[PDB]
Amino acid sequence: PQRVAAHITGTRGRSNTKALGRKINSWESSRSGHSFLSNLHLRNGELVIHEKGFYYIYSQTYFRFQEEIKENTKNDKQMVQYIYKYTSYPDPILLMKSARNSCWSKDAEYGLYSIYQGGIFELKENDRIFVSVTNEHLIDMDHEASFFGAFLVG
Amino acid sequence: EIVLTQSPGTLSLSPGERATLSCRASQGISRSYLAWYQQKPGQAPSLLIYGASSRATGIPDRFSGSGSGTDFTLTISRLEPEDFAVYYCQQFGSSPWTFGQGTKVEIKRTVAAPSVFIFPPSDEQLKSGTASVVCLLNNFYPREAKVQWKVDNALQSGNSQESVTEQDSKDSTYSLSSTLTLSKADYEKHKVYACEVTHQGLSSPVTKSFNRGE
Amino acid sequence: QVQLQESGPGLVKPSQTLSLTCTVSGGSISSGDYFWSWIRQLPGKGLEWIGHIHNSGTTYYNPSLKSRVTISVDTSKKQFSLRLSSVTAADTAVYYCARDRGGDYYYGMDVWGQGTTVTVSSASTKGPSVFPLAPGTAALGCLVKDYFPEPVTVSWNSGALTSGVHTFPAVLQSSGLYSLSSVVTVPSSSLGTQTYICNVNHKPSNTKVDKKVEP
Amino acid sequence: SSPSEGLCPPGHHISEDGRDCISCKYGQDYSTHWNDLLFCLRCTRCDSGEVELSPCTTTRNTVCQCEEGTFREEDSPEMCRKCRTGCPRGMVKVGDCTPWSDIECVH
Repeated sequence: PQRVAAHITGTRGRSNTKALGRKINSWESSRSGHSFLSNLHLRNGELVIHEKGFYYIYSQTYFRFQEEIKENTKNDKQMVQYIYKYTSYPDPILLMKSARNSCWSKDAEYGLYSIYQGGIFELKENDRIFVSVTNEHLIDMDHEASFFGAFLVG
Repeated sequence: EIVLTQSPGTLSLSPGERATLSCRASQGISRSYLAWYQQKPGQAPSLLIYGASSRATGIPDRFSGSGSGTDFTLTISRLEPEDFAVYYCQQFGSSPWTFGQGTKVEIKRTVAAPSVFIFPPSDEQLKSGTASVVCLLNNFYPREAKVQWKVDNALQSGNSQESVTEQDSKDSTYSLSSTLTLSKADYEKHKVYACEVTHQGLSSPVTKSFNRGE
Repeated sequence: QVQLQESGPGLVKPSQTLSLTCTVSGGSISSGDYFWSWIRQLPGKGLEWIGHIHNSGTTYYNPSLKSRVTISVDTSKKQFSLRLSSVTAADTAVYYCARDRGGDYYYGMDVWGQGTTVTVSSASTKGPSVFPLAPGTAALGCLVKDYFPEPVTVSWNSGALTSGVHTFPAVLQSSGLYSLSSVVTVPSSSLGTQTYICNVNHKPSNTKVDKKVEP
Repeated sequence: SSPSEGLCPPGHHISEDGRDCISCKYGQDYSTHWNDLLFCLRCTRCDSGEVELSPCTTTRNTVCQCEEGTFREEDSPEMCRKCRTGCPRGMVKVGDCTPWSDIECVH
């Protein structure tokens, strides 16, 4: 209960049965998608840091799509997820990045590309951290499919 | 937000000819979640097609819907003159539910010239404040028209503002409305007021004037 | 059959709270089905979906409208109401209420109200001044002038004459109030028989006045 | 209503203090079997290339089915896959294309 952790998710429900990319800011709160915040707060999709320390930050971001051949389209897709942090400095700082390309075969009908990445970084008080993607319109936000988290690792 | 993009902005087509309206979503979306609306001038929209490709109750078979993923198409086959409204797609995909800018179908007719008219600022209007000379242009065809006002044989600037209708859903035709605003004090001096109407559906500019109730 | 009435003030004051209400005739809201809904339309361009509500009182809002928005039902009172907040210029627009068949099999709005045009200012509502414009086939029609806010209706011989009527979109004068003309064209050999009264109405100001147009 | 065995029924869901039943928002979340959930389970909205076959109520989740001409197999429940049109040579077709199966060609 006196613990520093957080795992916020894609709103939009659940399945069947100077900074590159664009920031994801449609993440939201209280255990229903099964999110939570705990000694951290939110600020337009940026987690804000109370306790200065080492934090294992992570996010998965799912890319789902179908595709066609068109008159003026190159089909190559660069799916990159960025995890930046805003510090006391004017311009954001990229912390981690993970990328993938789509298949090339003109025979592709669809694309399923989920991207997990994470790692510990030392953050200070009031450091703000956010996820950021390319091909945003391709990101599926079913709530298990894409999320964003961090914890303190004392 | 999911963005719909209707192509094109406007279409001109004579009756009988065939109309293809496009609606393309920034992300692919169900199909159950795409609907089409028609909005006749000065009306609330009304539901044409629901579920990418279902006709709402009452809609004539002339209308059709197709598509999936990101590319959706509405097709009006053999145009009636009624069918010349504005057409919107909306997506209940995710959320805000959104609409496309809209595609405006405009009728194609056959040049008809305007029946020009001119109204003297009624006595009652004058009795307090100002004087309004109102020039009408009737059932025409096409979009363009020019309107000049002449006072003691001098051209005007700024002292007027006009308004057009949309094409008639029964007919096919526009109608303009230029008004002349100048005080019932500055009005009492000058003697001859003229409304000049230049049109491509005319041989030469037809004028309508009056001599302050003489 | 099932019909909807846009009840509510045509005026609201900069950063005061706008409000409207929708009424339901023939069949009732209650019935675990549809979503009762508010759509606005932003000066001659895109419609914007505001939010909807269910008969169980649960809502849904367009995020970007960063809750200024609230909306509610009363089945005992047969009406649902929207209320913006804190409004400005970017809130001036016609506001339709409408019934969407949530998935009670369509998805889409089968029933609309006619929608009231709301203007946001601290302005003072003015009543319209009516002066007739006096007259083959002739042209006659009255000039409705100097009002505010912008919703004005004008018919002829109270709905009995609709033939050849051309009521032209209102022009926002440099004064700040609006003008608007309303011509008719009739057989020139009728300037004497079953002749012509135009009835200008203006709800925001309580105006409802007729006027006879004659030689 | 009030609890019944420490359970709230479908459509409803329990409170923090553990004492009261609260009711899932309509076409937003749900609960179908009797529960002790502090939160209602969120509603599905048909991913693309599917059709909504029934709306998400309060005691049933929305139902999605593959588009017409696409199928959904047990081991590929993530994208609806296009039904084949032809069979190979020396192979003959018995069993049309359904929402849950490809076409079925034999020899």
